[PDB]
Amino acid sequence: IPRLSKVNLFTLLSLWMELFPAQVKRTGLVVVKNMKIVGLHCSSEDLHAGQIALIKHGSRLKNCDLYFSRKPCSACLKMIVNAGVNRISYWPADPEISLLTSEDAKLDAKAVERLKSNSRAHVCVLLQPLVCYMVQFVEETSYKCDFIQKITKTDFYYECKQERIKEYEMLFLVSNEEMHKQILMTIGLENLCENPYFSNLRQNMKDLILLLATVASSVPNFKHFGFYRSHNQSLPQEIARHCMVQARLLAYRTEDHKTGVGAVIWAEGKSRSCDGTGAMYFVGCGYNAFPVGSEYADIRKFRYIIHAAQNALTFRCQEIKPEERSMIFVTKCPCDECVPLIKGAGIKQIYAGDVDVGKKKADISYMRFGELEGVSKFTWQLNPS
Amino acid sequence: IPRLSKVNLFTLLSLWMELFPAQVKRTGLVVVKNMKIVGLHCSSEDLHAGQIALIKHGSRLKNCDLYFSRKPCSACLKMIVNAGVNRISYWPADPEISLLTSEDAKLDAKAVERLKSNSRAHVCVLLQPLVCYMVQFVEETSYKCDFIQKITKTDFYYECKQERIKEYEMLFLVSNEEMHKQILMTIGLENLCENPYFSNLRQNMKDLILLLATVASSVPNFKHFGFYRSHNQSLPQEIARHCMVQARLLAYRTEDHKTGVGAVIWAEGKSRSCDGTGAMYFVGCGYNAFPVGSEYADIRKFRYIIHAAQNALTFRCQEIKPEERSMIFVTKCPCDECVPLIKGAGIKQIYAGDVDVGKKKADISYMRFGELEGVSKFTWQLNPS
Amino acid sequence: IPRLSKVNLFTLLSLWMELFPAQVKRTGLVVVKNMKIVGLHCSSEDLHAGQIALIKHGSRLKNCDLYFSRKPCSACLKMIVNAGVNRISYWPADPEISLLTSEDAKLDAKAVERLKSNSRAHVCVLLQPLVCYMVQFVEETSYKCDFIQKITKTDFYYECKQERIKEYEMLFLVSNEEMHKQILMTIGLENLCENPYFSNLRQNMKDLILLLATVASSVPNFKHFGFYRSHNQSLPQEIARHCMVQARLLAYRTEDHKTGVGAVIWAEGKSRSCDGTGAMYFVGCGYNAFPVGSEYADIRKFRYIIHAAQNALTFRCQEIKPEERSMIFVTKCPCDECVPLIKGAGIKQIYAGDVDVGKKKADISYMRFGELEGVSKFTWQLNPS
Ligand SMILES: [Zn+2]
Ligand SMILES: [Zn+2]
Ligand SMILES: [Zn+2]
Ligand SMILES: [Zn+2]
Ligand SMILES: [Zn+2]
Ligand SMILES: [Zn+2]
Repeated sequence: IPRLSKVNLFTLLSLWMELFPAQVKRTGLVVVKNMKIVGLHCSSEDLHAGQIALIKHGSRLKNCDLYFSRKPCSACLKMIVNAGVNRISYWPADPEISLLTSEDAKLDAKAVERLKSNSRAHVCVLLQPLVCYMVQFVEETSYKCDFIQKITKTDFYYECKQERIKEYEMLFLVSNEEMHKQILMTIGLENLCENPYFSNLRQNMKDLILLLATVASSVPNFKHFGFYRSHNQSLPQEIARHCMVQARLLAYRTEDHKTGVGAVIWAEGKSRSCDGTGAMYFVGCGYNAFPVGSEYADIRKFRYIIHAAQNALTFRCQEIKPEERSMIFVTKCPCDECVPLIKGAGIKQIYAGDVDVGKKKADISYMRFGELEGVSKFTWQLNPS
Repeated sequence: IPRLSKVNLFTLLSLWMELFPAQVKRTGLVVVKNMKIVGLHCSSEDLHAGQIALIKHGSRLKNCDLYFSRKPCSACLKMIVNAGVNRISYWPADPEISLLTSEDAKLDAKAVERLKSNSRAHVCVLLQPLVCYMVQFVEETSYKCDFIQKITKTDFYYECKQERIKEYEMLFLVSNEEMHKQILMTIGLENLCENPYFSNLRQNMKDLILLLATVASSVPNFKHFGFYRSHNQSLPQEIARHCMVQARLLAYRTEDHKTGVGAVIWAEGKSRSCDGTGAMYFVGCGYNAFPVGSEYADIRKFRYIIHAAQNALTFRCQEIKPEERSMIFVTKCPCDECVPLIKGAGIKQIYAGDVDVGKKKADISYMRFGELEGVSKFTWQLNPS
Repeated sequence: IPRLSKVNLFTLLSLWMELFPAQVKRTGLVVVKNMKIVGLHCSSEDLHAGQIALIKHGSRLKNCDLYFSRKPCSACLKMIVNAGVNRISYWPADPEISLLTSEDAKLDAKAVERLKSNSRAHVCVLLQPLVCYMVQFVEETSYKCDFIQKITKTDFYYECKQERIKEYEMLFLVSNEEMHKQILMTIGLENLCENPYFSNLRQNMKDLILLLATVASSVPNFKHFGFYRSHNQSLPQEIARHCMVQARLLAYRTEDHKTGVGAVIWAEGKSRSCDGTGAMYFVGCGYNAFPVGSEYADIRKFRYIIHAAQNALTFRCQEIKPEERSMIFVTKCPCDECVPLIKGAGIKQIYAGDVDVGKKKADISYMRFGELEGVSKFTWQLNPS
């Protein structure tokens, strides 16, 4: 199956992070250490994503890859190059200080360019063209996902996808080519305004937004559908849908199996936070893959697949606090091998699609999820109220 | 004096961890990083030791040495090689999925062997023969230890040692040579099924169990003897004895001084835990040794000895939580130089053998232990009740 | 402007840490890792600074630079070379075990020298001479600092400076040359007892104490002046003055800008601690500088300055606990881009000199500090009571 590019996932997550429910525009930020996600941040009303990551990580930002949905300002860029980040990837549409409003906006962008010149860190654009079948593969698997088939069992998806397309190009894309060229002049991307580089960048950006709208619509705000019980209190539906699209994006990094499963872990601290996500903070993410260092990565072969929940718990940037409410979002029903790990790790809530619940396959089982105690299970369904 | 090897200590601690008081058999696990113990785990009713270590450490298992009392199954092995462990050492008697019950047990064992082929991590048997005088040295020093002499001052030890030999041979050894050969073939140890390698492995296994039964009997469940006050509530006697044997095993890594002292630090979390040890979790361990990076390691020379308690507090894998109940188990009375460190570190309880309490020797003193306030002191003695 | 060197700052901070308000003399200790301060410790009634740092850091002392205000004893030195420190710097005066009282004191010093010979770590005197204009620059800028100018608005400073010179010379310097030679004879500094090395060491020692007495007097205990509101409860005035002199010393590491700003972050844990500072523990420190790894460090150029508060929050050795009271001490009023960072980081209290509060300069503003909510602001002023 086609696999989402590893830097394209980080670019897509930063765009999705900007859409996290809550002159200067909101920015999503993905912090990546050792090519593993260690931070998912969004701008707040008071602080920018780059300044939030400095508070959250500080000197731990050393040798980290930062993926911005908007080019960071001079104040943000100086603080992260001071922290020691190596790569700063940004989505080249409109920076933090909007250029579509200003003399100050151009001045700040000009100061960013000369800060980049006099610095070791690399401020660049790391979005890649997708595989020829990648968009169609995501579009087909978004029909077949748990959350869309659940609604079907009880045409709508295509309508929902089209509205997300119009909304997301309105936010992440500059429709007017002349405005985009002026932005690329201002943010030091002069090499990308000459064809075919201008058209290639614009088509690559539109392809990534089309894929993002496809994935976001696969967990849609359709009717009263949401995550309900089937602490014990559920997350807000807008937040729960957002974290499931995160896990769904992670599910497209799977290439070792025919079906991609994605998992993301989020926790809610019992205190005020500076992040735009609020008390919500990222814990860990993972997808279905083979063990790192194994020959499979380079009886059925599925037995050695590391599941999405296992990878999320393995490469976690934060510890699970017993006092805090922690959530794991799995694109499928957690299996008989993953449920004990989730309960053992202390995760309070499970948000998953229970299409395969109670099923016993040849090499995987989903029997322990139905009879799970001590962990709140929220599944995609109509509101019981 | 004869010194226990590091791998032999780690192998013995994994066997001892399986005996931690609480088709698939229980497994003890020792996690070692940079030749320092960072985790002492045992299998629980719900999770295996390998799965527990993934929850406890996760990506921190990278380049960690894992010592299993039983060969881990395919689910455990794939997760730890995915985590990044380099060397997996197991006791070659009976794996997690018991082969003495099965087609599934053999099938899982065969799947483990081709993970070892298709992976970077090393699944080996780091078991070594003991020194010629090591067993006799341990047996002699077990007479002279504080806990045996405390009972003597108030023939029994040899009887206690003999029962542990029968019990531990029945648990960690395959007495029948034919079943042991079948296990070794099934777990990919065909090179150890031919003499003299078969006899050498079995004799070395029996030597390690005989030493383990000697050490375990030195802190015996004899009469009403235990650790009593002489938070503030004591540990369960079975747990306290187990942690003292851990420290006693660490005491045999000492070679810089004629007398070996061992210390281990354990704490109780105020929440549910997935480990087979329950809320108990390992904090740090150490023994009497010279400073690392000194000519002594490679004015009396004892004043340069780093004591067991100091080494335990130095190379601690966990921080001491003020809200938690933390315990240190010292094979002897803590000295006037270690008691301030234990109190300063915030350790709530001290379990020790106070044979030398109130004594002023040349390079060591034991006056501050008797007059210590703010720390609970539990010593080996008869129950005052 | 003249700039204080790193080793001289660490040496001066260790001497200042000895003066932290609360046979064997009190010792201040600075723990430095990767040229960043990760620990500010002082001796307590029960424990020494070297033993406290072992409790505070343990194995994290590996490859750490330890700066002592007095030469550590044999017990302290063995534990820190065992922990793995790569360099021990001490103030070449009366050591931890005072030699001005003793056969035991001389015996311990001989044991320290023998341990140093048979060990990898370097026990040295990293004291350096100051720049020719360094003392006069500090003396001039101490007139112009916020705290001295605040009192002037509401001759006194020179009198206060002279008493600190007499007090600090009596504490950190050996006035008699004969006793100082005997100390240097005993502590293995035989090469510093011959002129001009003896006179160079003594003159450099007196120069550092004169600079320290100049910085300390710039935040003096003059009349009722202190830090008052203008949790919510203020620190003790002696503690607050001490931490601001720490930040003021950090302000003299600034050379990128004509005016030096320093910031230090301290937190108070809600539990007993072994340190001589009590529940107070060091969090982070910083000064005004250009980003690390930038051409500026090796559109106005001040826009790229990393402020003292931003550097303190970036290179912090501890996290800001929401339940704890955390304090930041800034030598000047925090600017409009540092106040959001301080509030975002969760720092409860700000101690600063609000000379520039409410001022709007070309490239810096101080408008958000006056209208700050949720953070306690304590400024240098007379007691309102
Ligand atoms: Zn910004
Ligand atoms: Zn699974
Ligand atoms: Zn297993
Ligand atoms: Zn001791
Ligand atoms: Zn000392
Ligand atoms: Zn500032």
